[PDB]
Amino acid sequence: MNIMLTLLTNVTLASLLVLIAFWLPQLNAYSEKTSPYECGFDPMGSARLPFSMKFFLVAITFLLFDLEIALLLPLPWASQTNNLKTMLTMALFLLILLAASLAYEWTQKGLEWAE
Amino acid sequence: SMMKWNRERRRLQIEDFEARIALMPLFQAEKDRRVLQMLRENLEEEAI
Amino acid sequence: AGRIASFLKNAWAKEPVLVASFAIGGLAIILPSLSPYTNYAIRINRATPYNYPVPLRDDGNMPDVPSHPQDPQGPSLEWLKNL
Amino acid sequence: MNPIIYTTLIMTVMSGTMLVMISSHWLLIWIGFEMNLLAMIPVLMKNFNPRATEAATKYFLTQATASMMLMMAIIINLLYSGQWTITKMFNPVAMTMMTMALAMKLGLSPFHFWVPEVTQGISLQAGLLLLTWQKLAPLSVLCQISQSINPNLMLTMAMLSILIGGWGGLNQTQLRKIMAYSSIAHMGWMTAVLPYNTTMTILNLLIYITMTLAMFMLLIHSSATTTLSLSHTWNKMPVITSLMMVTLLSMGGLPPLSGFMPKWMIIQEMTKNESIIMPTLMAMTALLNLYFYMRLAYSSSLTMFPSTNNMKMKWQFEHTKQMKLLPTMIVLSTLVLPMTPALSSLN
Amino acid sequence: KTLLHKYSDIPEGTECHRKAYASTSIGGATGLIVSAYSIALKPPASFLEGVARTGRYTFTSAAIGAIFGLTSCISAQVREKPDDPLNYFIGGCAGGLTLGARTRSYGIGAAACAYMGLTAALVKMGQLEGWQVFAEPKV
Amino acid sequence: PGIVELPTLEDLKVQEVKVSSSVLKAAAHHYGAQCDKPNKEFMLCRWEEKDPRRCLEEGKLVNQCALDFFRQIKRHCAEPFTEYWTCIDYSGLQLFRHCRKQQAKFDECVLDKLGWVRPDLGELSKVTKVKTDRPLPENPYHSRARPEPNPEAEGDLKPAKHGSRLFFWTM
Amino acid sequence: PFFDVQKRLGLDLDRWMTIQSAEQPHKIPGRCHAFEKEWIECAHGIGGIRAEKECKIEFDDFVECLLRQKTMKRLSAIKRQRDKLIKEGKYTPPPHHLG
Amino acid sequence: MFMINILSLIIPILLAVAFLTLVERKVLGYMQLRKGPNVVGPYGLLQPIADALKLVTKEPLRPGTSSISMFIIAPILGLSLALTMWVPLPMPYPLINMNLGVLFMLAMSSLAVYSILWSGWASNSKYALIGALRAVAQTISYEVTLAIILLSVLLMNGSYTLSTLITTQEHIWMIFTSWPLAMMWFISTLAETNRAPFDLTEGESELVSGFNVEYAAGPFAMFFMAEYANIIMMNAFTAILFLGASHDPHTPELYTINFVLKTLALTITFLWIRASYPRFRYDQLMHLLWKSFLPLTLALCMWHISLPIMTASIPPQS
Amino acid sequence: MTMYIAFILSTIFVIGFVGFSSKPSPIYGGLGLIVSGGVGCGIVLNFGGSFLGLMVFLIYLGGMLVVFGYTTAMATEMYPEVWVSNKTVFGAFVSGLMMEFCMVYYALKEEEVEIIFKFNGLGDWVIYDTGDSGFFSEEAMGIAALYSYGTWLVIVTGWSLLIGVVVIMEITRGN
Amino acid sequence: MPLVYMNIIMAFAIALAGLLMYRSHLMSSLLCLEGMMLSLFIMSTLIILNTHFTLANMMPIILLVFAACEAALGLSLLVMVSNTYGTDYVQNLNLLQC
Repeated sequence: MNIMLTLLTNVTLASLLVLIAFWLPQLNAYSEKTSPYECGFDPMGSARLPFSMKFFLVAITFLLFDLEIALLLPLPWASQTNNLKTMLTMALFLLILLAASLAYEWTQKGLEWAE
Repeated sequence: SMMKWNRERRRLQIEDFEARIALMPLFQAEKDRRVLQMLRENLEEEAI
Repeated sequence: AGRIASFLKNAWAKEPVLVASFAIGGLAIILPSLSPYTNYAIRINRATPYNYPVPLRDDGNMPDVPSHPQDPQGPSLEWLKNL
Repeated sequence: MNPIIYTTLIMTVMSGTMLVMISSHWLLIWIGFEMNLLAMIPVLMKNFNPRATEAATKYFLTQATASMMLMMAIIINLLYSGQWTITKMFNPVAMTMMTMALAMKLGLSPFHFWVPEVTQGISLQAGLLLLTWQKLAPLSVLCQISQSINPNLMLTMAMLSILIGGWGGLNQTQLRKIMAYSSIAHMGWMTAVLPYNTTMTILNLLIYITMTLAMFMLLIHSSATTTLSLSHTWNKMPVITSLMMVTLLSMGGLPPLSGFMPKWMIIQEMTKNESIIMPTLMAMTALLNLYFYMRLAYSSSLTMFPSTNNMKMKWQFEHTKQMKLLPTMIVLSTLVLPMTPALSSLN
Repeated sequence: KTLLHKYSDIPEGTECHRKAYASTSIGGATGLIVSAYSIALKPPASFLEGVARTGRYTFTSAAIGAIFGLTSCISAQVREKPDDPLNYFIGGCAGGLTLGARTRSYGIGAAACAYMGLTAALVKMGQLEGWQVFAEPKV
Repeated sequence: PGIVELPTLEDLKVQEVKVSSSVLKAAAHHYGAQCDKPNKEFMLCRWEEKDPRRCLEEGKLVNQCALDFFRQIKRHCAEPFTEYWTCIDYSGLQLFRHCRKQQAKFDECVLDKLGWVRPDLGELSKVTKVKTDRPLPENPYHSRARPEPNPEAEGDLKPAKHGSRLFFWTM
Repeated sequence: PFFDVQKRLGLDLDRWMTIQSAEQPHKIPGRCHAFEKEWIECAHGIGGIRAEKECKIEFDDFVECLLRQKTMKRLSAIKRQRDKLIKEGKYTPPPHHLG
Repeated sequence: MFMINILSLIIPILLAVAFLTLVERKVLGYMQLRKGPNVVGPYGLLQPIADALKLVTKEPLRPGTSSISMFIIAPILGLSLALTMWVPLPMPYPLINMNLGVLFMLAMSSLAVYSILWSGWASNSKYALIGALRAVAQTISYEVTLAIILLSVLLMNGSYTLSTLITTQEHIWMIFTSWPLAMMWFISTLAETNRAPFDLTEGESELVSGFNVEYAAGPFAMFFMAEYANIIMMNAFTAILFLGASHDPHTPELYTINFVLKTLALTITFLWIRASYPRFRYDQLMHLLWKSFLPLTLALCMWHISLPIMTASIPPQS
Repeated sequence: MTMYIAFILSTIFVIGFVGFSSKPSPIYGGLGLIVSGGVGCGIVLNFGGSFLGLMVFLIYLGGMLVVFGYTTAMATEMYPEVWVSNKTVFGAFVSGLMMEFCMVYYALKEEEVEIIFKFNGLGDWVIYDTGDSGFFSEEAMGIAALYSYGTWLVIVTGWSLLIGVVVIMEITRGN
Repeated sequence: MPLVYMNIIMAFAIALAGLLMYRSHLMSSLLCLEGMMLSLFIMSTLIILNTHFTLANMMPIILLVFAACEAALGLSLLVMVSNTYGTDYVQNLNLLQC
């Protein structure tokens, strides 16, 4: 009820904002106005060619990092258990392993940029 | 300071939960009658 | 000895971040065992009742459990009230 | 792959596989497979050639998809039963849904496509790991669920595997492709007896494992991947190609060698179950296997082949490599027929 | 699986219109199957010729599917011994010759009556006796 | 596969405590101490018989005791309770924290007028024994006869007759 | 398991979750704990083959508890009946079903 | 009347986002020996409205090479998240009280990047792709600790509900107990919003305007609110997270005045930082965080899980 | 109406599921997945799995984010595909949207159905159960048991991520 | 079985059809690889919430944690598909046909 009402209201207001923005101002298009911006001169011509960025290795590791942040999120409810001895050991395992994965990721180059 | 306050909040939670469990038998005593009453009305009407 | 202390000093100079993380990270593993309140922490978790203390039938020979939630006999937690 | 990490590269493959035998929970059985899968990829690219990356990827989509189907077969069974224990499935489609997936894990049905393809790019050592170890995990699941597998399902997919597997072998000249089709046919041999009795599939699995072990041992020792390069090996080491022949005879299953006992015991058990036409059909089709074994033997030791002169340089040196256990597997996989009653130990 | 179940219940020869109608169906049905892989593994070039590959394969499978029914039909009633595998001997392999004719090769169709003539027969004492190609794990 | 049995309308008729949430929570502690005998026997029967339809009468007994406890709280300490429950009611979670002052007045009022004791923390949560005279439910789950075990194993292991007996292997 | 070590060395790795009638955190019962309690002790150590016939009329009672298959069929039949006379207008719901 | 509440949480914010622009101009200017806008009305108080009308009546440029459908979704997606991620904030009584408030905080904060992502792709240019991919690089380093700092700080609060944050901070500020985390959270909240030392994605001197290069008029005007409404909301998030003020149960005025003042003080520091420091490099940013920040997070999170158990100070769950 | 709101939320999950499975341009499929993922959060959120919905939302945004970076890095073409431009994806698109249309009609019209399984369409609201959770959420408390009951699951999972970084470096080493 | 379980099950069905029925982009295929995780995750979450299976409530995230691992190594297969072949389209990798 309330949550999607809040969600619906927000997208509606945004839609009107772009609607009056994109319609009202008395457009005048003459092709070169719509031409791509290339810092004053013409584009060399591409912008969809494969932009080979050099942080590929750090990219996937972030995915693996997030997969285990979801694992360590139930800690606030995990602390309210009757077996903190087991819960503390297994909890510290994740951070030790996460540091260990980063440590290998760090020491064997990894984090460093590709040049 | 947090360690004192958190324990005080724990003290309240048992106090809150104790009031919950003491009141609980009445809540269970109402629920069964409503569901039995609801099951009946469906079944009495089910004959029709 | 001298090499170990120098390596700590060389670390503390070259990098203050991981040594600080390693130090406070190292403590977070050890003192939980040495802490004298960890046995109290589990007791607090056990004390907090989330489900009902379902009563049990009498047949005699049961002095430990009380017949009324005011009787002196039974598990009492005045330790936690002062704690 | 760095030597120290190359060890744990293989360690999780073994333990990831070992998780499959030892677990009793379906999710854990599921978990054991990607731990096998995710760590199996890098060793396939240990050499890291464009063919290796080619070989690894076709494995990944084939294997990941098969594990993906594996997941729902658990879920539909869970939805219709509510248990995770490794027992019979309680919903027929989930059963067939699993058997479809585990086959792609195994290369039984037309899924067998991926098996010869990946074997070429991945090295001989990687192949030694692939056709041997990567089959233990799916077999363990099938043996456990053998109670409620559709007999006409498993038999059909087993029959085809020996059919295409034997038939596709009669085109290849690269030993790795020939070897994979041989493994594909043997994949069918164990799986045909799977519903009737599961002791025999272990027995044929064992004989297949040691023979394929000993087989690749010889291939690494000969350091050849093409029949012509293998044809040369009569000169440098005649002992290697001499035993190359004998284990090639155990391939075909020709008695009194070891390779007969898998085919022998399976036919016996199947005939006890009144299936006589089916064992007879695979018995004939096994001759196709033996045929490209004979041609492979023919270019190996029966007939001498043109060598070179720079190979007399090789006569001066020898193999500084060993890997232990080749002498044991030749013996165990050639002379073991007089010990058929020991199969009851598996029981 | 009902399509070949609806062939067995019809007696051989008699009710040939129904028997052949079944025999046509199972025959041609396998044609879409084999052509499906044939399109799959062997890549076609266009939709027009793609269905052409299904064309011949469905043409044949329907043909041998059809002729097996009718050629085994005639022997079943005129000879009055349907439970005798010569009905499917000349009933079966005659399609193989037409299968050879369908591929225009009477040469491979010459070898057709050697094999289709056989396997068609082997299904008969399978019917009469308790032969089971897929035996349930009784022991 | 059988009938469904449910006591008719007249059986599940009883006036219910018509007080709201905050009223019940404010008096919950003293309600637990006073009317526990009907509570304990009711929920013990609920867990034992595992069927409300065989425990409706105990549901009647608990409501009546809840009535009498609330009837006497109105008769003597009416006003202090009214301040307590309305002050609890204002809070969005009915927290006892923001009502200590009003609680003190209520606690002493029932201490002298109705002669009650505020249950100590943890004291009311103690598990208790109830001396109900209801017979034990012999088959609470209505379980049927269970399948007999498999024929057990006995005897001593003797050498297999003629050894393996597999093909030509004489031993 | 294929090679049972959980039993051998005596340590539970996955049995604790295998069923929904096992012990749960803070004794939160499952939806069908009563049925899974009965079903499990019905066919225990009797035999998987000697289970599907004798522990049957109790097993589907559980499988109904999970899915409510024929129970939801009952509601669909009743609600289907409502549509076919409310439009025909023979019957009107009692005020209990309005307010 | 719930709808009246929704507008009462949207329009008053929108004017707050509007006046942040004027305040930033004046705060930046007065930290520059300048005066800032003071001609548009009195004290320049009419300046945001002057820019307001100009942009929405400015020619909204449609680039020919742009993919139009994705072009328009990005400004909508940017603004929609900005407003809807205000709704769980516990301004005295939160508008939307949910047991998992901070998880919802992270979800739409993570959803926000797809605005600069799709817009960067749809603009179809070199500077467009450069800004969008460095926006990945800037934000890829960013969620990993943002969750950890959120987890570590909240672990002694009791749960993920935002309302109970006030009860935890009833006696002393959260910053007294986790100031090493607060500095690190503050840098990241300064960073998630692409502000001050970490503004590579915009990069005026080095990417002209980055993703915003081909975005004019309202489509630009929308992009400005999403950036600036996230500034105020993130600072408000930090204010409750670490500097939770007292809350009288009968007068919500007291918390509202105190909470708003805390947000204003924090938001000024965002402009304070924006004036002072230079701009990092997106490689150094990633190296700063995954080589120095992230290692400290794990140990600090390690400390903040061990601490409640060792001290018997675990917080109540309910 | 909101009474079959879950019936709706289930659908646009699959229209988005269809849209990206029609193999459009890789980032366009990324949009096609996230809409399904976002609405997919709604279905499980409706049933009570608040934590499950938020986590499948949170990390799959993170998962899809890294996907986009790679797509434009070394997986994009100078002439990008759209759901309409290429006829192959257009054919895949149109086939997906009538496949659900014809089926959900059939399921809703007859409410008995046969395909694969038997399905009483009736209403997903029906199977909700008359249960009370007390002062604890089952969907969150059960997950909290991971660190007290699932030690083996923690070990196997945690270990696997560690090689997960090993393989992610092993195979990318580039000689 | 309700329509919610229905429409989720049918969702994985065309996820398979998307997965194996291929196209000229390996990325779009592995997009469908992590996509079919959605159905199984959402499917699985529906039952154990419905059955009040408190223990099995961790099985979705455990399933979902392993989910992106396939994608994680899947993306790394892509990059040296690009490193050695420049592009991504799945026809240039055929040297292993022999």
